[PDB]
Amino acid sequence: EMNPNVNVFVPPRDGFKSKLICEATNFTPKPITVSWLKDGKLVESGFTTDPVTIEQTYKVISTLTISEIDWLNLNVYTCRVDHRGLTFLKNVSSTCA
Amino acid sequence: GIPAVAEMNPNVNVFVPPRDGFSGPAPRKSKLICEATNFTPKPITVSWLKDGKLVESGFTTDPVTIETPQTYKVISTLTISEIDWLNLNVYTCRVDHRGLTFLKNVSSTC
Repeated sequence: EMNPNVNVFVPPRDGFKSKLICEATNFTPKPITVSWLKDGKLVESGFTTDPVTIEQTYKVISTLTISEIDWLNLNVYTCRVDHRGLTFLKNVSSTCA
Repeated sequence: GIPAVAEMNPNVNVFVPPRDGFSGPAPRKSKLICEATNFTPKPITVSWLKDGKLVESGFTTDPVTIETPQTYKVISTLTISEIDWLNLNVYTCRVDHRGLTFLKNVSSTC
């Protein structure tokens, strides 16, 4: 068993709606889930998760639509990944504040 | 062959590591993700530049995929070094579509 790396990629330092992209990589076996939180609260809509692909290990990406003003206002976003009975949380926010 | 019915330019966006986005043993690495969207016809080329120089390794461009005039999307992922990122190197996703070039540039600076 290999648990995923969980990384989130964010809009540029010098500005943009846009997306947060959560990637879970280097995992096996296949079953995995991805969800999102915003300021610690469940996100109910506005994200899509792509088909899992082979990189044997696998990769999946999920994309959350976000607004620029919420990003600049230092809202904290979390990608939640579940794999093999573990839960992983990766938090991100705007660097330029 | 079946002809494409429309001509639409790509939108190009790049996604970057957050400030705590570098991992693994030193020297640490991360990634940039380029996405080109909303284009047709399907053929497209993605290239990466670092300070204007073509990057010839360390990236993977996924197959172009479908997203009413059908449009397409492509994702490319470049491995980057923390040292280069913090040295303020400028990275460019260069997208060529139907003879036109569209760039998106990023760096670590605020």
